[PDB]
Parts: sequence; C-alpha cells; structure tokens
Amino acid sequence: VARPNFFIVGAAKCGTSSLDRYLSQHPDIYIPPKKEAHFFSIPDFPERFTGPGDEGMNLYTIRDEDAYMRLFDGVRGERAVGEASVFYLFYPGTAQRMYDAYPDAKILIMLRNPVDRAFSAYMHLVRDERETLSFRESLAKEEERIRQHYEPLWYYRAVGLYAAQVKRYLDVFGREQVKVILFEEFARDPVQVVRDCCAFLGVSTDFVPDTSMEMEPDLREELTAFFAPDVARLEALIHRDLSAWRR
Ligand SMILES: [Mg+2]
Ligand SMILES: [Mg+2]
Repeated sequence: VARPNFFIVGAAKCGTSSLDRYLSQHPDIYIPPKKEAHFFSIPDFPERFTGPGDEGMNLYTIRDEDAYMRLFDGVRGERAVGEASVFYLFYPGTAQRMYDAYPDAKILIMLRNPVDRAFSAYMHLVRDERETLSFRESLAKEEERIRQHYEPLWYYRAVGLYAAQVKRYLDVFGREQVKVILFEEFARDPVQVVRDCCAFLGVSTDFVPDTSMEMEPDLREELTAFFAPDVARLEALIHRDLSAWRR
C-alpha cells in the first residue's frame, strides 16, 4: 500500500513548484501530479474561503482519506514518496496531524525573503485577475481579508512570518526529519540543492535534474523592518544567518 514518506510543505511563492518538478524526475522519487491537496490542513480551514478566485482552495482540496491515499496509486518502485501543498507550513495543526499519521516522515521547507514573497503573491493574484488594486492598497486590506476568510495567498504578512511556523515543524518532527532550503540558494545552484535533497531523502545523489514589476521603495524598507524581528528569531531556529534578506 503506497503512502507518502516526505512532504514539501511551503512556503507559498517560494519556488517549491520547481523543486517538486526536479525531484519528481529522480527514478527513486515519486510525487503525484496533484498539488495543493492540503489534506493535513483541512481541519484548520475556515468553513469556506470567500475571496475572488478562491474557489480552488474550496473545491480542489482533498478532504477524504480514501481519496488522499489514491493520489499514490501511481507509485511503483520509488523509495521516496512525497506530496506538496504550500500552506502546510502555515496552518498550525498540520505538522501534528502528519506526525500522527506518519511519524517517520521527512519535511522539506523552502523559504524566501518574506518581502519578495509578499510581492510574488501579489503579482500572482494580479496575473490571475483576482486583484486589481495596487500592492500598497492590497497590503492594507490584509487584516480585513483575514477576518473575511480569504485564502492565505492573500495574507502577505501572515504567511511570511516563518519563525513560528518552522518552529512547529522542528518541534513535532525533530531536526533530523526537517530540511530548510533558501530560495536564493536554489536559484543560484538548483542542481546542488536538488542533490542535497536527495541525500536528505536517502536516495542516490548521482542524479542531474533537467532544469531546462518593482515594489515601491518605501514599502520595501517598511516591510523589511516589519519582518526583521521574526527573521532574527528564524536565524536562531534554523542555525544560519539571513543577512541576504536585509540588503
Ligand atoms: Mg521519479
Ligand atoms: Mg519535539
């Protein structure tokens, strides 16, 4: 009976889509074509997401255990089997539900400077014709959208405060079972980062994947300051320096 032994949990707009694509190419790794099932997050969801274009998080998510298990029907011989939903990191009860099902699971987290991540989410919403406001106006609506139960793609600030989200995974799974990757390193050398993930997942590292407009300056300064205390906490949690996020 095929089941997942690793999860790519987020964060959203951090480049996990490419990471998933590259890992899937490995002959010893299987990731189903379904993304954003969010099975382990469902109990943390509001009754329904109310924002424009939020239908997907209501409709395309998988809430039934049997349907979730069927995602893995395509596994054949792969040692590493994984599933990717980008708000797994954000919803606070997710790690514990996963652990209760799969205590030996490994967790991949990819993080990006949360200032850039926020702008990426904004650009995504604009491209999809969900948001017509300026980024400045869109930022100002976050509190009211959280109250109104919009989906988390809209929460520019909340989704970027990584420290507590990552701590929850480290607490539940332990440092042995969690690997945190920085988007900037992945962008610079995706082959190296993918090979590092192979080592983490315990599959062969002799693999080469086939890898084939501007925020207002005052907002960049203000958002950098907003996230700064959380970033400092995160540095201590993940044992590495984040100075690249302060430039
Ligand atoms: Mg494969
Ligand atoms: Mg613990």
